[PDB]
Amino acid sequence: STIEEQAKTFLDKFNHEAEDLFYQSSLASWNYNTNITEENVQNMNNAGDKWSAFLKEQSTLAQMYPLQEIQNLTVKLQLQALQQNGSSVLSEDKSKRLNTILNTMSTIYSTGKVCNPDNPQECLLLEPGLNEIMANSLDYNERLWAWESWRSEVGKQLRPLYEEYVVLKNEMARANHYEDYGDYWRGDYEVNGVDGYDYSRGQLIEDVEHTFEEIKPLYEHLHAYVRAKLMNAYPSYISPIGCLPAHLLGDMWGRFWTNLYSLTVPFGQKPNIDVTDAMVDQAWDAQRIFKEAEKFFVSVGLPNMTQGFWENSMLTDPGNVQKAVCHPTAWDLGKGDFRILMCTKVTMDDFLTAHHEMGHIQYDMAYAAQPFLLRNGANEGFHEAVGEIMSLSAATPKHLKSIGLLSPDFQEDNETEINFLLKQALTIVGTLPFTYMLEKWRWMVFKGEIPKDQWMKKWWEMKREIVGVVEPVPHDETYCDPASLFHVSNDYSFIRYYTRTLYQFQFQEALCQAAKHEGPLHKCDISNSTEAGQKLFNMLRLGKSEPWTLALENVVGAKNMNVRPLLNYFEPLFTWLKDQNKNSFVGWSTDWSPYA
Amino acid sequence: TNLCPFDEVFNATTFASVYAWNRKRISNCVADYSVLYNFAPFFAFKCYGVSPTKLNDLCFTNVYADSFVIRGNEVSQIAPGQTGNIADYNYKLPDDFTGCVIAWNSNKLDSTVGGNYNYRYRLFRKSKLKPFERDISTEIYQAGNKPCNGVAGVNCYFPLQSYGFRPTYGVGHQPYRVVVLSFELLHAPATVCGP
Ligand SMILES: *[C@@H]1O[C@H](CO[C@@H]2O[C@@H](C)[C@@H](O)[C@@H](O)[C@@H]2O)[C@@H](O[C@@H]2O[C@H](CO)[C@@H](O)[C@H](O)[C@H]2NC(C)=O)[C@H](O)[C@H]1NC(C)=O
Ligand SMILES: *[C@@H]1O[C@H](CO)[C@@H](O[C@@H]2O[C@H](CO)[C@@H](O)[C@H](O)[C@H]2NC(C)=O)[C@H](O)[C@H]1NC(C)=O
Ligand SMILES: *[C@@H]1O[C@H](CO)[C@@H](O)[C@H](O)[C@H]1NC(C)=O
Ligand SMILES: *[C@@H]1O[C@H](CO)[C@@H](O)[C@H](O)[C@H]1NC(C)=O
Ligand SMILES: *[C@@H]1O[C@H](CO)[C@@H](O)[C@H](O)[C@H]1NC(C)=O
Ligand SMILES: *[C@@H]1O[C@H](CO)[C@@H](O)[C@H](O)[C@H]1NC(C)=O
Ligand SMILES: *[C@@H]1O[C@H](CO)[C@@H](O)[C@H](O)[C@H]1NC(C)=O
Ligand SMILES: [Zn+2]
Repeated sequence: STIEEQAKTFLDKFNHEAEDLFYQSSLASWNYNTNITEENVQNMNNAGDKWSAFLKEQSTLAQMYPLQEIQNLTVKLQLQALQQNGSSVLSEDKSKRLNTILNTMSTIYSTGKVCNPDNPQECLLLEPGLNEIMANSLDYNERLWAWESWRSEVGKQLRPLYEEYVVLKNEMARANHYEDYGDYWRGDYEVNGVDGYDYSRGQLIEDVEHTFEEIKPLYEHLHAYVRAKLMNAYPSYISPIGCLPAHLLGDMWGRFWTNLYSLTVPFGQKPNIDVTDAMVDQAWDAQRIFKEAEKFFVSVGLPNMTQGFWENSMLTDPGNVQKAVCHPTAWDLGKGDFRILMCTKVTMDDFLTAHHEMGHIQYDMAYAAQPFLLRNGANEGFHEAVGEIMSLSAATPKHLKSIGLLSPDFQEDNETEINFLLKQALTIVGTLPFTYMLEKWRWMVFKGEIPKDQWMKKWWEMKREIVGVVEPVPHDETYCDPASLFHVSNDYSFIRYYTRTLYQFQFQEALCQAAKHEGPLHKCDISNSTEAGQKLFNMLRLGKSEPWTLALENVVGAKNMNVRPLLNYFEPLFTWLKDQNKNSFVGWSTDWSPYA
Repeated sequence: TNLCPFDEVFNATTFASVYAWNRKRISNCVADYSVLYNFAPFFAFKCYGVSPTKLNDLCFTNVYADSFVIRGNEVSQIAPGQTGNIADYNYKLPDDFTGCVIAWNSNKLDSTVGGNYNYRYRLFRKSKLKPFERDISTEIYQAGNKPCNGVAGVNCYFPLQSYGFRPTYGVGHQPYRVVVLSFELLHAPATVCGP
């Protein structure tokens, strides 16, 4: 018997076993998430340990089938998933130290409090308190106080830990036959073996710079516009030719510019599109919202929801007797069990979140026939891409008219369109430079191009040169500013957001072209279009069986990431920005700093 | 008149497993097709060779009743010319099979919270079963070239796995009791038929 049969039998036995263990772990976690009780915590912890033990045992038992004798490409990805070593390559002391460092960083991030220069008994944490100040305050000094305090009484405590974490993770990555931890992260996008669809780990970087070069002009114009209208709220604090200070971006870290809509609204007089009052006056509940969302998916050819979805899922807050985590998540317990946990209210935001979560559920239902290890998205940026593309069509005025909301004699003026486009740009276009800069900084730190004594200097230089943000106070080498973010203190990847943001508009453009839509791309509804449903379903059902390149080609007809669909969506806003920026300076200078 | 006892092979308490399907002979009796339409929800009533309507006025030699429970997404393999884990290693039907296949959902009395690991199926087998053959063997399947000597270990696996039905799975993983009937004609005079 050749290695092929021996690997096939091993995978065939692993894939019945894994299904049961994962189900019982998922059921325990769901029971905990519905009832927060000590007994349920005990059951969750006792059932999430057998899964880890079994996975480690099978991974140890799966190192005897080398990946050069196996020739099926469907059995070589399961073995790739099962042969990952992770932290097992280290010694016991090294693994214990790494786990301790990770837990300590997570604990310092979570339980972190900054306290006032005034009376020292009342002082706040991040949620709430340090987010309300950053989102709903117009005082220059209070925002600066919060921004400096968070990075002073928390940032100090992560740098000595982050140094050792970097060293240990680099050693582990080198021991696992990689170059560094950044290469380990980039390995998710790696494709090899299939002729014509290869993708090296190093090509991702180059594709990222190539995309960002084309993204640059629209972001620069938006930055100039935001600077121009932000000088009115802070008359003597922002330079007309300089960079935006870091503590005035509406967020703690400047990840999103959403909270600047009140200050930078194009046409304040004209309202926005809201259907909360219409929903309330029409006696709408969670069941109605989810039935409308289900009809939306049925209209494009996708199937109904399972009968068990309606009975086993919680869609409203149980009340006071039961305590649950009110976070909208889509659950795929396996073996046919699909549930949505969300505390639905009668609001437009929940109306869109229902579509988002049911898009996740449809994506999960698409690949139920694939093997266990291949039941996931092709890369780390499809699940959110599908959710956002299915949510976008719900917010169009035409779809609202279709479902009986919004008066049928509404005049869609050419100003509410500009307002909507700017609101979307403040949260979609304003985050790409931040993500790119953070990922590039971490990659260069991992490689070793940035020495240990230049971390903050390089961080601030990159933020000045790429994003266009200057620190309000000088920072020495004792601070660790990047670690203040959640995704850095806790070990997580960050380029998936950029990749998904580029994927979503490619998907939207392809589906709208398949729907025979005429007009601007932002007025697109994919409802009542069977072709646009089949085109998406052709990719949804593949899972990880095929490389993400082929999955993207199956829908958009392209071979790689592209930004032209993204810039087509924001074309009217781009022209309007040129029209409004005729008398301003488009661009920023690195030299200027507030403390100069 | 001695009616055909189609009341113990369709309404027993516990049914046999897939790898040990039971066979009960029914002969020298009077047909009761009317009561067969009880348990009204049928997931499948596909018939082969003969039509269900004309089965009343037909006399055969022996009728065999085989009972077992399989999951929802595997009922399609109980049919001529099918390939799969159930067909190859558990239950095979001939290409010229004459009879009917009856299946209905049983996730009310064949499932429990915690898992009903009392129903098991064969996963690995060296050969492929010929039509109408059983195998209750329990030897260790050798997946390599080194002998196992009847113990578990690398490349040695137990041949039988357990379903583990739970009352929250989907209509494809939920239990489905399946009863198949086969009609045979011999040189002996025909007796098994009603008025
Ligand atoms: C999606 O289509 C339905 C059904 O409309 C029918 O099918 C279309 C392809 C087209 O051929 C129509 O002419 C057909 O009537 C729409 O539901 C109908 O909406 C109209 C609104 O003018 C209403 O008068 C009908 O009573 C509705 N029919 C029902 C509810 O059965 C639905 O509005 C479409 N959704 C869109 C366009 O977003
Ligand atoms: C995961 O780690 C194990 C050891 O912890 C690796 O197994 C050894 O790999 C080396 C590499 O040449 C061999 O020389 C040894 O014979 C292997 N076995 C032992 C017991 O040391 C394993 O290769 C690692 N997996 C991957 C994918 O690198
Ligand atoms: C890969 O394995 C699957 C598993 O059954 C098989 O169906 C398929 O034919 C194999 N691929 C090739 C090229 O033989
Ligand atoms: C989906 O459900 C609706 C209502 O229950 C039904 O009318 C429709 O036929 C179903 N769709 C399919 C494909 O069965
Ligand atoms: C959840 O509620 C209480 C604890 O809050 C618990 O006793 C009860 O059994 C649970 N209800 C379920 C699981 O339906
Ligand atoms: C909207 O349309 C009017 C009427 O043609 C035009 O004057 C105006 O420039 C357009 N754009 C905006 C932003 O109002
Ligand atoms: C099946 O058995 C149950 C158990 O007693 C009984 O209630 C029911 O009437 C029986 N049905 C038939 C058709 O014999
Ligand atoms: Zn999502």
